[PDB]
Amino acid sequence: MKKENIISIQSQVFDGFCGNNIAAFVFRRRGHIPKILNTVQYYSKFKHSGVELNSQEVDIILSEYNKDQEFMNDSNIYFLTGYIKNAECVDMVTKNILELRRKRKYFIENIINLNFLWVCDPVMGDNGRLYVDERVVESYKKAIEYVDIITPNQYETELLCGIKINEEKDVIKCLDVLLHKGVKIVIITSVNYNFDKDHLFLYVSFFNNKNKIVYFKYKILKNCFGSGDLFSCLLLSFIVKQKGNILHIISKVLNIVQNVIKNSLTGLELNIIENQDIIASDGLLIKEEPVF
Amino acid sequence: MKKENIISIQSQVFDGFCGNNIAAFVFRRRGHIPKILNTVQYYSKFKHSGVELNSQEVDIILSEYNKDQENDSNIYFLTGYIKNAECVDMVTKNILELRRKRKIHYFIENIINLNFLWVCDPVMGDNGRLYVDERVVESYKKAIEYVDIITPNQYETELLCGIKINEEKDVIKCLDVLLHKGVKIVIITSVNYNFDKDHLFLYVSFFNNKNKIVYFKYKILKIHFNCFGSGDLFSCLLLSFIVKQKGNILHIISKVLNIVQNVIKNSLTGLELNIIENQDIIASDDILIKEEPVF
Ligand SMILES: Nc1ncnc2c1ncn2[C@@H]1O[C@H](COP(=O)(O)OP(=O)(O)NP(=O)(O)O)[C@@H](O)[C@H]1O
Ligand SMILES: Nc1ncnc2c1ncn2[C@@H]1O[C@H](COP(=O)(O)OP(=O)(O)NP(=O)(O)O)[C@@H](O)[C@H]1O
Ligand SMILES: Cc1ncc(CO)c(C=O)c1O
Ligand SMILES: Cc1ncc(CO)c(C=O)c1O
Ligand SMILES: [Mg+2]
Ligand SMILES: [Mg+2]
Ligand SMILES: [Mg+2]
Repeated sequence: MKKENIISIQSQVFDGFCGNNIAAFVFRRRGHIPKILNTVQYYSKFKHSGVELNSQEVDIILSEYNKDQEFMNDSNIYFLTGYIKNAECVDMVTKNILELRRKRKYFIENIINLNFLWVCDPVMGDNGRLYVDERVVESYKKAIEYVDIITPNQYETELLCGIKINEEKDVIKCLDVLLHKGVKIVIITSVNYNFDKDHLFLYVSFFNNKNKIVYFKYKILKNCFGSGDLFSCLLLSFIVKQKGNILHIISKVLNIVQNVIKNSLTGLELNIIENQDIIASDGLLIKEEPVF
Repeated sequence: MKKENIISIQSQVFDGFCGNNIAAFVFRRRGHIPKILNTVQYYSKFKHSGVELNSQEVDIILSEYNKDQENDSNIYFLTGYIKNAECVDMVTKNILELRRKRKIHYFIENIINLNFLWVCDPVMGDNGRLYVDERVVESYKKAIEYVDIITPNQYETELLCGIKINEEKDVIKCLDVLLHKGVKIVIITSVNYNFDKDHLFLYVSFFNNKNKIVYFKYKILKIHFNCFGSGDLFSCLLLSFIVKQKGNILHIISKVLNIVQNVIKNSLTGLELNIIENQDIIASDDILIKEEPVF
C-alpha cells in the first residue's frame, strides 16, 4: 500500500474559512495527513492585512520537500494548489511540482495517474473582481500544460482561455483550449447563464480511454464564498481514497457541498465546523448530463 | 449565551504535528472555531527552514482583532511557540490592550475568569536545552503576572523561576513563586526526578475558593516513545475542556491526561503523534491517571 502524500498550497486566514482553513481541516477530518503550505496569512478574506510568502520562501519549503522525496520512490504525491497571489510564487510552485514529477518519472485512475497528481484551483477572481496580476494569469497559462486537473470557476476560465462565456458553446470551446494545452480533466465549477438565474452549471471534460473527448453538465440551484475551496479539497479526497468513476465522485462531492451550503445561510461564512460530520461523509444526488 | 472566541497564537509546520497543526484541528474537531495566528511557518519541528513573523506583522493581525471587539463574547487566548522576544512582547501588549479595553482586572469557574483567559504555554526548551531567542526567557518573565494559566514543562519552570528542580520541595517553591506573581493556575506538565526514572509527575496548583493554596500531582507511567508535541496537545485540550466542560479542574486535568496518554499509546510507532488516526478519542468528553494531594 503506497504511502499517501497530500500537499495543499493555499491561503490561510486568522478569521473565517477559505483556502487552507477549509482544506486543512476537511482533509484531516477525512482521515488524511496533509502537508500544509500557507501562501499568505491574512486577517480575513475581507481584510488582506497580514503576510505573504515571497517566491524564495515558497522554494525553501518546497525544495526541502523534494529533498525528502528524492530516492523515496514509495509514495503517491498529490498537490492541491489554490490561492497564490503573485506570479513568481506561481512560477516557483510550478517549477517545484515539475521538478518532483521529473525525478519520479470513466475511472479516475485511467484518466490520470494516481502516483502523482497536481490539482490546480486557479484562484484569480470571480464576478468581475480580480485578486491577482495579469502576470499571475499568464503564469497559470504556462502551468496548465503541467496540471492534471484544473478547477476554474467561470471567470477564471475566461481569463485562462481569453474567451467570454455567454452560452454553452463558449463553455465547450473553453473546455477545449484547456484540454489541448495538456490538462487531463477540466472542471469549470460554476457557469451562470443570462437566461437561467435560479441555476448554475458545472461542466467536466476529459479524453476517454478511446482518445475521444467527453462533456458533462451538472445542473444545480443557488451566496457565501469558500464553496469552491470546499469543492476542490473534497474532490481530491474522494479521488485518492475512493478512486473509481469521476462523474460519480463529482455528484458525491456536490452532495456534501450542497448539504453544508444548506446550513451557512444564517451567516456569511460556510459552517465548516458545524457540519464536519457531513464533510467527512460518503456523499449520500445530481446526475451527469452529457453534452455534445 | 456569550460568543466564544478562542485565539491560538502558535507555530505552523509544513510536515508533522506541533503547535497550531495540533491546536487548530483539536479545536475544530471538538466543534470550536479558533482564530489562528501562525507565528512561524517552518518545514518541520526539526528543520526551522521557512519564515517567521516579525513583531509588526504580529501587531497587524492582533490589532485588527482588537478593533473588531472594542462586547458580548468571552475571549480565550492560547499562546505557544514564539521564537522572537519582540513578538512575545507584542502578543503581551495586545492581550493587555484587550484587557485594558474591557477593564479586566475546585470549580474552574470560581478559580479563573471565563470572560477572559490568557492560557500561556511558554514554549522555550526541554531536556536541559533552550530552543528560542534567549531574550524570549526574559519576555515570558515579563508576562507571568499577566497570565491566567501557565503550563511550562520542568525546564521552562526552572527558566522562569531561576531555580533548578531536583526534588519535590523545588516543585513547590516553583509553584509558590509563579502563583504569588499573579498566575491563577500553574501547571508543571512534567517533572523527571533522578530517583523515579519510570514515572513523570504533573503538578497543578492554585488558590481554592477559600484563598488557601493547594497542590496536586498526577503520577504518569513514563511511556518510552519518540515523538514530541504532547505538550501542545495537552494545552489546547485543557482550554477546550475549561471553556466547554467547566467544573472541577482536577477532573478536567485527569480527562485531558487520559486522552493524551491514549494518543501516545497509539503513536508508539513513529516520530509524530497520530492525531488524525486517533482524532475520535481526541473528540471525546478510561481514567488511568488520577490526582493525589502532595501534603
Ligand atoms: N448559490 C449556491 N447554492 C448552492 N450551491 C452553490 C451555490 N453557488 C455555488 N455552489 C456550489 O459551490 C461550488 C463551487 O462553485 P464556484 O462558485 O465556482 O467556486 P469558487 O469559490 O468561485 N472557485 P474559487 O474561489 O476560485 O476556488 C459549485 O460547484 C456548486 O456546487
Ligand atoms: N514519555 C511520556 N510518557 C507518557 N506521557 C508522556 C510522555 N511525554 C509526555 N507525556 C504526557 O504529555 C504531557 C506533556 O508533556 P511535556 O513533555 O511536559 O510537554 P512539552 O515538553 O512542553 N512538549 P513536547 O515537545 O511534546 O515534549 C505530560 O504532562 C504527559 O501527560
Ligand atoms: C484569502 C482567500 N483565499 C481563498 C479565496 C477563494 O475562496 C478567497 C476569495 O474568496 C480569498 O480571499
Ligand atoms: C515549531 C515548534 N512548535 C512546537 C514545538 C513544541 O511542541 C516545537 C519543539 O520542537 C517546535 O519547534
Ligand atoms: Mg485543521
Ligand atoms: Mg473552482
Ligand atoms: Mg508547552
